[PDB]
This record gives sequence, C-alpha cells and structure tokens, in this order.
Amino acid sequence: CNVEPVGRLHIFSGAHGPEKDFPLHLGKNVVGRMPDCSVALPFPSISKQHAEIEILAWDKAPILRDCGSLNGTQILRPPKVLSPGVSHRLRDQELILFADLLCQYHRLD
Amino acid sequence: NVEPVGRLHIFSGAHGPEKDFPLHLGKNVVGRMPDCSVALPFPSISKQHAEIEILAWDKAPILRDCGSLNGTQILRPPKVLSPGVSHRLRDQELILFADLLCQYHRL
Repeated sequence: CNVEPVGRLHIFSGAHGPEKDFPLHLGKNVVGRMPDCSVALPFPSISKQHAEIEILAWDKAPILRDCGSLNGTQILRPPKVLSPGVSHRLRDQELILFADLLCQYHRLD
Repeated sequence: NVEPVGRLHIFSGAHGPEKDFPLHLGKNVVGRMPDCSVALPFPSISKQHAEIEILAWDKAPILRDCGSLNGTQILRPPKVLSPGVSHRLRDQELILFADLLCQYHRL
C-alpha cells in the first residue's frame, strides 16, 4: 500500500462502525464489499464490485461509475441516483451514498 | 443556556467550522435567523427551515421540515422530507439541511 494517494474517501460514523478515511489513487479505485477492493467496505449491503472511482490526473476531477450495484450509488447535492456504467465527474467534497453508507470525496493538497 | 438533551453536529471543510449546537426539551427551530435554536447562517438555509422536537429525554427527537425552499434530506431511508411529515431521529443520524450536512447525537 505504497501508492501515493490523490484523493480521500471519508466514511462518517454510523451503525456500521466509526468514521474512517480511505485513500484514492491515480487510475481506477474499485469500491466494494471485498477486502481486496481499493475501497473495501465489508458491509453486506455493499456489492462485491459496487462502484469505480477513476482518477486520471490532479488538476482534473475524478469519475465515479456504478458497476451495476444491487443497492445503488447516489450523489446528494443535488440528489441523483447514478445509472450503471454512466460516468459522473465528482466535485471536491461531494457526498456519495453506496447503499446506505454515506461517504465524502476529498481532493488532497 | 438550557440543559441540552442532544446535539446537532455541523460538518465543515468548506461549510463553517465544526460546530455543535445544543438541542433542549421542546421545540428547536433550525434556520438562518440568529434567534433560531439552531442558527445556520447560510444562504441555502431558510429563515425557518426545520424543527426538531424533543418530547422527553428518553424519546427519539422528531424532525420536521418547515416548508423550506431548498428542502431537508433524510437518509434513513434517503428521501426529501415532505413538510408536515414527522421523522424520528436516531442517534448518529445523518441529515442534510439544504446543502448543509449535520449529525444528531443523543448526549
């Protein structure tokens, strides 16, 4: 895990456990239930391959795609339910729901 | 200056600092006005945006939206809260007032 991060995915305290920060790197970051996933969230409502955060460069904005999850990926401000495979550019500090889990993307400095 | 039963945490980064507001027994008006129980001086927040009613220390707070322009969002389950409709707040529950993310805590 020596890959230099360019983003941060923050999970807020809930029922699933305490707050937590996940590093995001260049190229693709797979969000999923599986311990091997770049963002591993071992909660049964999260799909094995749930979503993909793709980051191409720094001055850019990441692309989030849902990978056909059972329980969906939503953005919140304004609300929208993401359709499987459709590229969505994340603004810094964007709020994201994977299933019931509320996450926030952060671009590093 | 009244004993709070609960607290609403406001998240920050680029939306204030991390501030806590006390919630007391009775009506807690969430809004833009400085005189609101929970005063959120942000232009997306209505003068009277939402209401948190605490009916006793042991009972789940009740959240309602006061016909706010930008809306109240709950996430248990994810939904715009219609004015008039009551929603029970659970400990640690995340909620959005217009664009402002908050978290409830029973003290």
